[PDB]
Amino acid sequence: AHVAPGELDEYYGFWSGGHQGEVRVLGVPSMRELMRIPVFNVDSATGWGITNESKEILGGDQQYLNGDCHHPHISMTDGRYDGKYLFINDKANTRVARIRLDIMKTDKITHIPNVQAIHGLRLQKVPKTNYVFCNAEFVIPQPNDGTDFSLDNSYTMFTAIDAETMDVAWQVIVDGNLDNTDADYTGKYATSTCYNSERAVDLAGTMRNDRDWVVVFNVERIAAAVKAGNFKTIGDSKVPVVDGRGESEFTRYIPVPKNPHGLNTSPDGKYFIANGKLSPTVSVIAIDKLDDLFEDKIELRDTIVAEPELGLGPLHTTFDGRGNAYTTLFIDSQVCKWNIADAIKHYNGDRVNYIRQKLDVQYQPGHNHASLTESRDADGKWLVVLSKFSKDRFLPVGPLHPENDQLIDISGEEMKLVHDGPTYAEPHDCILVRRDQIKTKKIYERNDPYFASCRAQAEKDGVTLESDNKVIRDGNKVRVYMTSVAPQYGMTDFKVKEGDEVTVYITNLDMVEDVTHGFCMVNHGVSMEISPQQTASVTFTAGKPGVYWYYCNWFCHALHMEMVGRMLVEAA
Amino acid sequence: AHVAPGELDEYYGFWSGGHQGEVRVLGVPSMRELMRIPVFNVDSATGWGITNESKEILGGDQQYLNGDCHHPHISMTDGRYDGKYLFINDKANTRVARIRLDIMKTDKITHIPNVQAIHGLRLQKVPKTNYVFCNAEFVIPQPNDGTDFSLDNSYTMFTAIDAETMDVAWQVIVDGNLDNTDADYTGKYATSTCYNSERAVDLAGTMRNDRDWVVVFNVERIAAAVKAGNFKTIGDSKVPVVDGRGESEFTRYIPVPKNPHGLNTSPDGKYFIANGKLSPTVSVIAIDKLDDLFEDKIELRDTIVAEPELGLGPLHTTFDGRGNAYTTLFIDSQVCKWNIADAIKHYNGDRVNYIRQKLDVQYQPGHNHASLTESRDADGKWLVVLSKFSKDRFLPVGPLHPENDQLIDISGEEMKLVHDGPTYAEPHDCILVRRDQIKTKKIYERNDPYFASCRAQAEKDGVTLESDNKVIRDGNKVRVYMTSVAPQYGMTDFKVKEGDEVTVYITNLDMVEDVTHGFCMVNHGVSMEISPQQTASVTFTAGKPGVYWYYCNWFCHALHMEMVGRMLVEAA
Ligand code: CUZ
Ligand code: CUZ
Ligand code: CUA
Ligand code: CUA
Ligand SMILES: [Ca+2]
Ligand SMILES: [Ca+2]
Ligand SMILES: [Ca+2]
Ligand SMILES: [Ca+2]
Ligand SMILES: [Cl-]
Ligand SMILES: [Cl-]
Repeated sequence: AHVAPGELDEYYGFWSGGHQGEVRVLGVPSMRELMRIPVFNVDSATGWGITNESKEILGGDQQYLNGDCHHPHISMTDGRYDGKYLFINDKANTRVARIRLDIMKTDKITHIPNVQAIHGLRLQKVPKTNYVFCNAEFVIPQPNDGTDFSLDNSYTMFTAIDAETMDVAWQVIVDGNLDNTDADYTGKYATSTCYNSERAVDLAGTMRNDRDWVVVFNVERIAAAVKAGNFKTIGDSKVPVVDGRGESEFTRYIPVPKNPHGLNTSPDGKYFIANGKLSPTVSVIAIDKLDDLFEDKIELRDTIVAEPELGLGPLHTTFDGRGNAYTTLFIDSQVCKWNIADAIKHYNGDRVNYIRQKLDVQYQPGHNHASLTESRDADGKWLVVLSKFSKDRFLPVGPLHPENDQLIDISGEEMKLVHDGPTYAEPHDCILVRRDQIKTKKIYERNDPYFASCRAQAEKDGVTLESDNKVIRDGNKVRVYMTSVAPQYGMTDFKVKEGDEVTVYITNLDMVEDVTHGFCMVNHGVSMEISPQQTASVTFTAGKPGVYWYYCNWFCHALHMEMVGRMLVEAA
Repeated sequence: AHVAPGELDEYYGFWSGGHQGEVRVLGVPSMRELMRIPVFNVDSATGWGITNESKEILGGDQQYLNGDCHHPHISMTDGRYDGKYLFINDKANTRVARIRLDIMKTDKITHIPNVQAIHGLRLQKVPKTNYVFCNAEFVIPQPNDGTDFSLDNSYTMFTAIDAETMDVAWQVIVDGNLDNTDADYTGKYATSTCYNSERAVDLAGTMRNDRDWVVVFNVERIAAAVKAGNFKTIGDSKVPVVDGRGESEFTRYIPVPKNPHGLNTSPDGKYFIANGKLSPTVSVIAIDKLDDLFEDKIELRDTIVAEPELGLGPLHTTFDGRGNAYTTLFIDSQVCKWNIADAIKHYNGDRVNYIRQKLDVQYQPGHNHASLTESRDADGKWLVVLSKFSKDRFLPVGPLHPENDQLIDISGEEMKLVHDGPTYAEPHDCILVRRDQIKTKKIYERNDPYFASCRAQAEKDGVTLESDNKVIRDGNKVRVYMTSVAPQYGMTDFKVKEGDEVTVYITNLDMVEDVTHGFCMVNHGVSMEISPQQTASVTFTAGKPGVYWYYCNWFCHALHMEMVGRMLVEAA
């Protein structure tokens, strides 16, 4: 539970950043932040959102200075974390991102078409992560061209993204909306909760029905239908779309108690658990009974194997791999450990007690996460509870309070609070992985994708990134290529004309671990990272004529303050 | 050294964010991050840099998505922290910010004229903080208009800003350049180190002279000159400028060993210590002899009371108020604890040993900080060393490694490492203040300056922010006012035309601490924080026609997911 100087943490903790936009890498159990991976935010340090490389990844036809990421998930191979990728959603601007875990950098960014607010997101587990499943939370007209604002004709869709290409594979139109989602351990099924079957906007209308549902998607059927060419296209997108509304061979709507929120798959792979929220219950769906349900051999609610009452406001559930479940109670402000088997029995008529313990969590719990819970290897050692209010938990810091993610020891019979972790800009879910499930690199290979465009442009200009220090003029454009080692840039002076579009390419020749350099052009709003053997580039417009210094902003040597240069801008 | 769940830290830690741009509030000794104060960066969560209130403070005639802050400092009254303000520099885009500690929010941002790269920054101690002292590191021509790029005619200036106004008071032209700075405990003197007395750009040139210097500013004489109107102006700035180059009544250049970096004032108020960097020494200037020096009664070097050899790469120094100093040795990678009195004796010819202890610090130490070291009340209990490399200290996370700020117990006669705190995007210096020296507010007053502009616009529109939910049309401009409580916005639908400049004002009526709300408009790159009793606005351009949902991104209630609305954009 304690990590001293010189010792290392056992698990990596990938924390969603919420509406702050980044992904935070913490070490567990110390609970310290080890790194920040910019994603939908603009990082002033590494220059993510500023550098050309990052802007090419972000794409889009408009620059977004924000994002809202909630659900980080790691790629899998046969129900086990393989550590290659980490995917996460953007509810603010309808995007999904992919992070390269070998270097901890956003790799791909995709815009989901004809849909709005990507919220729920999870990956396929078996045979491996071929599909990234995403939920669009808000219903809108199809197409959303402004010719019909009515909620009557507003719908949302379920989106499947090809994990290796990050291109959308297909979308499934559904009824109501989509909140959270999860997949099984076969690859055939995926499911999502719904809280707005009423497709209303006002509160009163979204709480109307006593029950909403859990939509089950038959990925096998859906994929077949798309392969056979039986699909349509919406708007200007070419993405294959299938209809999963009403009586469809692609979907099954299992009614669930009021505005269900979380939806979690158990490690054993036989239960999809929907969280009640408005209903003080949880709904346990049997994945084993799904085949018959899609064959109309049984009734919709026959898939329900249990629906135990736990407390007020259940939002998310996680598992210890020992048959117990842990659910957060928002309103009662606590986490509840209960036995699934006992819940199955109690549901059938028994009197067995299924609730084993209730631990008071410090102010309104949201997501819940137990180590390796999303894999066959759920070890039941650690449980993280991410609360939404910190009230008096930490020193006062103004009207804006931090969130409080508490580390709880669940390796034993009883839950024991171990650490109170203050956090910024509301994280939602998080995922822990064993130190050995990730294979990190320390220095870049010169053919790395993260700067393939840089050498492509270099080849055209006839420059050798690893040794040249040239200035190339191309009309109003000016490309400057520099090299960096020790406390010096391969170039300490260059001239351009006011208004010129200047691009600077910095290639870091140092090969010693942790010897990172930076580049910052004064009064030009430019900054970027250049770790060992990397090439990064940033373009800006030269300001009014005069002298503008540039310097390394990454302390790299005793002569760091001196790692400088001057850009001379003359009247055009 | 340990803070258990439920307990509180003893000191607040205000960490600089380096080129990441923000200020970080940590609790000591837990070393946990309690809050992030956006300053020069753009926060996707609170909306700093996106909201109208922040953009108004940011000012400027250009948008900057980046910043580089190194030195956070807290206002004082008679040499003691008074907890009213925190000031920090921006080296990337030449600015200085001010933070209101009552709400932990940036309150003022000033662009410094005719100068570049604000680095060193520190406050006046006695009688109180009236002046904010800033160093500009890179020499530029005066004025910088592109008619003469030569280094021969490039210079920099020492800037004093009025703390309460945040308007530049005056500037002092100097020879060489300016690195770091500190002030005495009387109000008469301020001093800065210089590493480029050669005013060169190439590495070898900046190291040419055996000695550089510490420039001492007679503030008393500089203010007198300004009051009498004996000053000039440069370029478009009306700021008073005095010449401190060569033989001046305003300045005194005390030669100090090779490219000195840090410059710290001892708690007893009698020493200005310059760190030798390229020289394995430290230079102790007696502030007591400064009066005679500005009267030419003594020689420049006569002010030097000690110049002890400590190790390779001394960068910064701090004190325990017990007569001992602690210096970081960048190259030898360690912190050195030496007695100041003994160094004085040794310099006089004695044989006494001044070095008490050398503690290996984990990889290249930068800034150094002892609790309350900048005030008369230096308690000498905690020491924070902020290193630039972490290497094997934490779990691997890619080519980019985190920094390592180590907490050291110094209350005893022996330094003892206690904690290894990983940190993102290079923080430089930090300041620790007692829990009781900070008086924070939990909710806003409806007359808070932070939204004065909002209610001034409200008045003109004849709207009562605390109870109105109206849509005021102003040609192509549309001002939407909404109220907010529990899980609902006071409005759930409004219309505008494609291309309309929409400004959404949100007022949070809840009175319960920690009950914060947010606002985000899907696909419009907008997000903002609205804490208890606060009003905030954000303006954007209505995109193409169609439906666009807006929602609360600050988990505030069990019905948080439902706290939404719809903006309908119709073809113009
Ligand atoms: Cu925070 S939802 Cu978005 Cu995940 Cu419970
Ligand atoms: Cu800017 S320097 Cu030793 Cu302060 Cu980092
Ligand atoms: Cu490169 Cu500092
Ligand atoms: Cu207001 Cu969530
Ligand atoms: Ca409902
Ligand atoms: Ca909160
Ligand atoms: Ca020098
Ligand atoms: Ca570093
Ligand atoms: Cl979930
Ligand atoms: Cl300093």
